[PDB]
Parts: sequence; C-alpha cells; structure tokens
Amino acid sequence: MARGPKKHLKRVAAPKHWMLDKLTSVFAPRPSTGPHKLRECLPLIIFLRNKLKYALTGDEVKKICMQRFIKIDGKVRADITYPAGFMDVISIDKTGENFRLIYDTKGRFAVHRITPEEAKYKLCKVRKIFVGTKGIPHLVTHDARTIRYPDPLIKMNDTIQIDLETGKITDFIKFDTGNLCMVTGGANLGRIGVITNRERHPGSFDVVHVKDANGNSFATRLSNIFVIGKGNKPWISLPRGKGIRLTIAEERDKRLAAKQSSG
Amino acid sequence: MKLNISFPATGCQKLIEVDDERKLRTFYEKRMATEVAADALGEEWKGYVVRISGGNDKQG
Amino acid sequence: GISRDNWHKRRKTGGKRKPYHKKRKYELGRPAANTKIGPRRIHTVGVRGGNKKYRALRLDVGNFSWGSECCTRKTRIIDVVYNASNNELVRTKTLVKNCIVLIDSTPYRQWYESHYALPLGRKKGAKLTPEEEEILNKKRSKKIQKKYDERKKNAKISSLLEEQFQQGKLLACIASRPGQCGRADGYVLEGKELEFYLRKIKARKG
RNA sequence: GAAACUGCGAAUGGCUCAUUAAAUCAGUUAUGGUUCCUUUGGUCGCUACUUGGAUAACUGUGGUAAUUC
RNA sequence: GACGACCCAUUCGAACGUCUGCCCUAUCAACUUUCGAUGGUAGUCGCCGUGCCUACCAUGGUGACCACGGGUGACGGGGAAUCAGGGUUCGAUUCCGGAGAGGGAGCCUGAGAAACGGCUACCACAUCCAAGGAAGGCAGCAGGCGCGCAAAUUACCCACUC
RNA sequence: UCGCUACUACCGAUUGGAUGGUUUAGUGAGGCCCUCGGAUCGGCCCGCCGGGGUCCCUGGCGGAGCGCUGA
Ligand SMILES: [Mg+2]
Ligand SMILES: [Mg+2]
Ligand SMILES: [Mg+2]
Ligand SMILES: [Mg+2]
Ligand SMILES: [Mg+2]
Ligand SMILES: [Mg+2]
Ligand SMILES: [Mg+2]
Ligand SMILES: [Mg+2]
Ligand SMILES: [Mg+2]
Ligand SMILES: [Mg+2]
Ligand SMILES: [Mg+2]
Ligand SMILES: [Mg+2]
Ligand SMILES: [Mg+2]
Ligand SMILES: [Mg+2]
Ligand SMILES: [Mg+2]
Ligand SMILES: [Mg+2]
Ligand SMILES: [Mg+2]
Ligand SMILES: [Mg+2]
Ligand SMILES: [Mg+2]
Ligand SMILES: [Mg+2]
Ligand SMILES: [Mg+2]
Ligand SMILES: [Mg+2]
Ligand SMILES: [Mg+2]
Ligand SMILES: [Mg+2]
Ligand SMILES: [Mg+2]
Ligand SMILES: [Mg+2]
Ligand SMILES: [Mg+2]
Ligand SMILES: [Mg+2]
Ligand SMILES: [Mg+2]
Ligand SMILES: [Mg+2]
Ligand SMILES: [Mg+2]
Ligand SMILES: [Mg+2]
Ligand SMILES: [Mg+2]
Ligand SMILES: [Mg+2]
Ligand SMILES: [Mg+2]
Ligand SMILES: [Mg+2]
Ligand SMILES: [Mg+2]
Ligand SMILES: [Mg+2]
Ligand SMILES: [Mg+2]
Ligand SMILES: [Mg+2]
Ligand SMILES: [Mg+2]
Ligand SMILES: [Mg+2]
Ligand SMILES: [Mg+2]
Ligand SMILES: [Mg+2]
Ligand SMILES: [Mg+2]
Ligand SMILES: [Mg+2]
Ligand SMILES: [Mg+2]
Ligand SMILES: [Mg+2]
Ligand SMILES: [Mg+2]
Repeated sequence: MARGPKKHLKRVAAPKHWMLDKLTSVFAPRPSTGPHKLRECLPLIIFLRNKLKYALTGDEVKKICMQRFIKIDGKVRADITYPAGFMDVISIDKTGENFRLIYDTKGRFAVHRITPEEAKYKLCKVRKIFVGTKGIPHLVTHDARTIRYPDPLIKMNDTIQIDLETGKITDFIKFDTGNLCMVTGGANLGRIGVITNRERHPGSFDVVHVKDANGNSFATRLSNIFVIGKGNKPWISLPRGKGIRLTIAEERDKRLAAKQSSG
Repeated sequence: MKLNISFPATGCQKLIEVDDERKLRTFYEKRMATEVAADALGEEWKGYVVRISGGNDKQG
Repeated sequence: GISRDNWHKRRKTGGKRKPYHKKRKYELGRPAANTKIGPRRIHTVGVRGGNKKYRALRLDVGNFSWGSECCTRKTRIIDVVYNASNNELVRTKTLVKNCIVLIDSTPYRQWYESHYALPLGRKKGAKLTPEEEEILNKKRSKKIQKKYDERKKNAKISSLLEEQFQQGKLLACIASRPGQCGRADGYVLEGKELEFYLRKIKARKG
C-alpha cells in the first residue's frame, strides 16, 4: 500500500549528484521537507561526512549538529537532513570557515570556501509577483522567502541580493540580453555565459540561449536560467574553472600534463 | 444475591449477603438511580433509605 | 457507500469494463439535504481535510437583494412556486438553487419609502394618516428639496413590480446552494426574467 | 521518578502476484477544474495581578469458569 | 527560547484529465439504450471538472484501420538469455507504478484509510466452556502440516544505513 | 472384408455427477442519513445556618411548581 506520504528513500533511487556508494546499506537520508526541492537539495548529513569528512557515522553528525555549531543562512539548524541548496551559505563558527553551495561544472555541488566578508548576502531568483490585501505588493523567491514591499521594477526571472539578518533586498539584476547567467537544470548544469537570446513560444517552455567565454553556445529552458551578474562580472565568487565545461579530450590532456597523481 | 452497601459520608462499604427473598422484594421490578427504604432489610435499618446504583449479572 | 466513481459505467464503444479496485474513500457519495421551510436546522459534516461544511434543513430566512436599487435585506421566505428542473419539489416545497420563491417584501417597502419619501403600493389614505406620514412629510425645508428632488425623476418602480407590493409578496430566485453553505440567498426578479417566469407559472399550474 | 491523563506515530516499512487487455503501465503534457499533517518565509491592535465543574493513577468493596472484561 | 493558531505562499505529495503505444482468437460480425447507452438545459452530490446521479428533451455513439464477446500457466515497465545484419523467447523475483490481506460488504478516527498487527455483519473454516458465553485471521520474521519433480535456523544484535 | 492381442480419441440410455459463474421473482443482517423518542444527570427562580452590605450577593442543608432551561 500507499495511502499516505512516504518517508523512506532507497539508496539506488536517491539522486545521482549526491555521489553515494552502493554497498553501505539499502537506504539514503531522505531530505526532510523544506524550501528546496527533493532532487535539488543536499541534506546537511551528506555535507559533513561524505564531503568534509568531519564526522564518520550518522550519530557523529547528530552530535555535531546538536551542539549548535552549524548555521544555514545565519539561523542555527539542528535537523541533520535539512535540505540545503543552491545559494545557501553554511557557516561553522567553531572553526571560522564558510561555504557557498554552487554547482561544479560536471553538474554537482562541491565545497567552495568564501571570505567571511562575503557570507553576509545571498542571491535569490524571483518566482512570483502579487498584490496582497490592502494593495501591498509581495515577492516569492526560489527558496520560498516572501518579501513585502519590493521596488516596483523587480519582475519575474530577475535576481535580487538580500541580507541574511534582515531580508530586505539590496540590489537586483534584471533578466535581459547581455547579462551573465548560470544554468541550473538538465544537460547544461553549472555552465556560465551571457544570455544573448530568448525565444518565446506562447504557452510552452520558452527557450533561452547562452554563450561561454570560448564561443561555445548552448540553449536551455528559461525556467533553468539563473542570472548571477550584471554583465561579464559575476557578483558572487566562482569555483575553479568557472563553468567552462571542457570536453574529455581536454580533460585527459590536463590530467596528463599536470600529472596529478600525488601531492 | 448479595449486596454491596456503601456510605458516602465517611467513605466505607461492606459486602453483605442475604437469602430470605422477603427482604428482597423492596428492590424487585425497579430501575437504577431509584431510592428505596431499607426498613425491610432488618431491625438495624429503620430510618434508612438507600439508592440503587447498579450491579452485575450472573456471568458478571 | 454511495459513490461518484467513473469506473462503474461503460465506455464509448458500448463495452463493459471489469472492476479495477474496491471503492476508495475519495469517491464518497453522502445523501441529499432536501432543505424544507421552517425554523432553522443546520447540521455540519466533516469533509476531506477538516473543513466543516454546513448542511441546511428547514430554513426560513434569506439575504435577498434588489439589483436596481442596490438594496439587500434579511427577509422571511414565504413559499416556493416554480422549479425549473423537477416539479415535485414545489409539491414538497424543497428549497434548492435556482428555485423560485415568494418572500415578504416589507423591508424593501420601508427602505424605498424612507429613501425616496414616496408611497409604494397602498390601498387608501386612511391607514397612512395616523402614523408613518410623520416620516413622509417633515420639519425640513432645506434638505426636503435639496436632496428629495435628487430622489425625484428616479422613483419609477416598474409596473410589473409595483403590482406585486399590493399583495406584499415578491418573486425571488435563489443563488446559493443551501445544502453546502447553510444560507439561502439570491436576488429579486426584474426585467425580462419576470415576464418569463410569470408566463411559466401561469402556464403550467392551474 | 513508577503509574496515569494529554500530545504524536501507528496510512511509512515488509510480503505476495489472485484480480486486471486502452485497464494497470511508459514517455508527454494540464489543473485558469481541486486538497495538502509537517518543514521554510510571510501575516498576528475591532475576575484580567487570571473564571467553571469533573475525571484517571491512588484508597477501599466487588462479579463471572473464562478475556489487554 | 518551547508550544499553539487564522489565512497566504513553499515543500512532500495526492487526485482527475490530454496525445501515442498490447499477447492469441471470426468454430466471436454487428454492439450499445430508462435496468445511462452518446448529447443539451437546470439542479443533487463531491475536494474540484464530469450522466457522477435525478427531472424534462433530442436519437444518438462504436465497427473490416477488427467494434463487441471469448482465452491468457497475463500484474506493467527499468531489464534477462541467445544473437553476422534482421530477429525469437523470457520479465512471480531486491528499483519504480498497481492491487490484496480467507471471500464479498459497511464504517469509526484522522491531514491522510474504504486501514484488516482497526471495528461491525453475512459466507467458509477453527479454538476455549462450568453449555450461560468468549475469542480468531503468518500472501511480516522463524517454525509445522499439506501439496508436489521442486525451495534454509522456532540463532545473534541495534554497532553500520535509515 | 472377417478373426487375435494392445492402445487412442468419437457417439450415447443415464435426461450422470460435481464445481464455479450468471440471472428474473421473493426475503434481506449491519453501518450511515433523516424524523421522532426521552432512561438519566445538571443550573436559575422560595426557607435555616455562616460572610459582606443595605432585605440582597456568595457557601451549605432540606423541601414545594419542579416552572423554565442545558446535555
Ligand atoms: Mg507500502
Ligand atoms: Mg489495502
Ligand atoms: Mg528525514
Ligand atoms: Mg486544513
Ligand atoms: Mg497514550
Ligand atoms: Mg496521527
Ligand atoms: Mg482487483
Ligand atoms: Mg478482453
Ligand atoms: Mg477478459
Ligand atoms: Mg489511454
Ligand atoms: Mg508518469
Ligand atoms: Mg498517463
Ligand atoms: Mg509531527
Ligand atoms: Mg509558520
Ligand atoms: Mg447536462
Ligand atoms: Mg452540471
Ligand atoms: Mg442505433
Ligand atoms: Mg451508426
Ligand atoms: Mg474485448
Ligand atoms: Mg508478462
Ligand atoms: Mg494471473
Ligand atoms: Mg543483437
Ligand atoms: Mg516484474
Ligand atoms: Mg503465478
Ligand atoms: Mg519471493
Ligand atoms: Mg513493489
Ligand atoms: Mg505516477
Ligand atoms: Mg492463506
Ligand atoms: Mg492525526
Ligand atoms: Mg478491509
Ligand atoms: Mg499492515
Ligand atoms: Mg482486532
Ligand atoms: Mg471478530
Ligand atoms: Mg498478520
Ligand atoms: Mg512465514
Ligand atoms: Mg514429500
Ligand atoms: Mg532447488
Ligand atoms: Mg518439501
Ligand atoms: Mg540504528
Ligand atoms: Mg480396443
Ligand atoms: Mg476404449
Ligand atoms: Mg465429448
Ligand atoms: Mg451447474
Ligand atoms: Mg441462483
Ligand atoms: Mg433491497
Ligand atoms: Mg438497523
Ligand atoms: Mg438498513
Ligand atoms: Mg431531532
Ligand atoms: Mg430534544
């Protein structure tokens, strides 16, 4: 039977970009309900023992999190399967280090340490616009936040830079032809380039083009574009190799020349 | 049949037993929460009136 | 129980389908309300996801509106006359949406009088004299034409309507499912609907 | 801090393949035709220095051969 | 800070619906309908769309491009065996979807069930008795009878995944 | 063709037997809904006692319509 919501998640059926093994055991953490979709999230448990190696078994994650050390967007989260996701800024005070969840160019999250004078603001993508009771205009971002009284020029698909202690958006980039963008869905995942186009098929999945810093172009769907810069100048810091998605015939050459077989 | 007499004043009780159905006719063909004088119960109960509060069956 | 499933009945081609599962709960039926007329009797039912739902039996009063004058007043409901779907609901006086009813029409008279300072359907001049004429004619001189001439050129209640008040019963149409909102609201007949239903009532019954 | 009232969960998980041929199922799309425990963010101003009666555990008397009576 | 709470959004879903896709059978050629069959108008009901159901009205809808009836040692798919190229046969079975707890039926509580490690009744079984009454559901894990050519221990532990 | 021995299916008096499913006619447990019903348990209206105040308000005991009202 299914008569209600499920609550376990099998290890094989889990998302691929979690990069889980196969022979530990039958289950996977099953992210809890949150602001980020179940396939797009990264639970806090998978970030501390599969990536940062800080813990070793699930109980060590539970007793790291209980001591109130970890902060997800300023607030102090105690749930180990909390669904962190794209544009969230984990902070570990007791160590003095910070991170930004951004897709690496193979289409998966990777650790990306940032300077503590940067981990005070995060970007959000506008999803909806509506006028509440008494005539107040609202906003909905990709991570479920609701901003009341936003500027009357910010529209859908735009990006806004908020603060983590107030909300209260500060800057906003407008979606049009010429601005930077990072792609967050499908085949082209974690690539960067100027938008350069947008076609519009009314009633079905408008399509968007892009263009890398090496001529490479790659279409996508508009609901997968995420503007991160005014133009050619990304606001937030970037991972190494900057979304350039080199082919395997190049990846082999760099592996051979660097001879990165040790340290 | 036996009886389970109770006194809500001081909080005491006693399980008494009778057999002469003569001293049982005061109850027969009556309902619960009814009150009845215990004058036929014996010499010791004269100005005694008690309320029937239910009980059990044969088989319990 | 009773159910509103699609799968119990046959497809375009005229061929049967064999049963696919036991009746689910989300296909649930429940029986008719059949609102009668009388002193209020509203029950409630718990529906999918909490969400009280008020079933109405034995209603009496309705918040009817008068579109031309923008009036609306809690009014007693007198009777049902015509039912546009099944006729044996007027023989048993069950009160459902888009029924046709007679109401009491008194508060509309009171509003019209006090607002336009004029008389509606009356019989004589004897009853109006002992009282309520102290409202039609006033102390006022300033005001009494400064506004009551703004109420002139406008008091032209239609003939079909004016002929009704002389009995004190108005034709009205329900616009709410009593069995799902507990209330029996609606509007009062104007214009061409009036002629339609006058014809229909005079035609079928009697 | 036993017990007991209260809250929550028990609708996930596990097992099997009898039924069932436009059904189930797959890819594709739509809810502008609906509901949603929980999580996340909004929203929280048209006798009062604090009201009512009544139950369990506990004490005591019990019934039936027998029951989580 | 813990808790509770109205509504809105978000999340995990759920539900209904569109297009295309199926094994064998003509010794199944016409089927469907006041016991709703296709459609219209108004309602009932329901979480919402809807002959979903009632009242009146029309006489329609499907078929040689195989309808409708029958059979399947038929649960569907991701897949498995063999394989020059094309193909043939298998898929109860660890992932996803569905359906069911002896057979049929009805419902309580809840956000969520037509739930059976929940309740009520009939059918078939079966246990206890002081003959008044009471109690039951291994297609969970072990184990036993039966059936058959055909399938393991009535062990240990929450240390790992959750 | 006739005659022998083994095996396979066919027709058929019995109007075979059993099993399962259909189905007109009649009955129909149990739950839900509705219209009733009212076992029983309360509260406010009249005395005596204790508190306040000028007979009333509280708490208790008893009794009269138990009148009304609630579950
Ligand atoms: Mg299950
Ligand atoms: Mg089931
Ligand atoms: Mg979880
Ligand atoms: Mg709700
Ligand atoms: Mg409990
Ligand atoms: Mg619960
Ligand atoms: Mg079935
Ligand atoms: Mg068939
Ligand atoms: Mg068939
Ligand atoms: Mg289809
Ligand atoms: Mg699908
Ligand atoms: Mg489909
Ligand atoms: Mg909870
Ligand atoms: Mg909240
Ligand atoms: Mg219709
Ligand atoms: Mg309709
Ligand atoms: Mg025909
Ligand atoms: Mg034809
Ligand atoms: Mg067929
Ligand atoms: Mg198969
Ligand atoms: Mg089968
Ligand atoms: Mg091959
Ligand atoms: Mg299979
Ligand atoms: Mg089988
Ligand atoms: Mg098996
Ligand atoms: Mg399965
Ligand atoms: Mg599905
Ligand atoms: Mg069995
Ligand atoms: Mg609940
Ligand atoms: Mg059941
Ligand atoms: Mg179960
Ligand atoms: Mg039970
Ligand atoms: Mg039983
Ligand atoms: Mg069992
Ligand atoms: Mg077993
Ligand atoms: Mg054997
Ligand atoms: Mg074997
Ligand atoms: Mg064996
Ligand atoms: Mg464990
Ligand atoms: Mg022979
Ligand atoms: Mg022979
Ligand atoms: Mg034969
Ligand atoms: Mg037979
Ligand atoms: Mg028969
Ligand atoms: Mg019947
Ligand atoms: Mg009955
Ligand atoms: Mg009945
Ligand atoms: Mg009643
Ligand atoms: Mg009553």
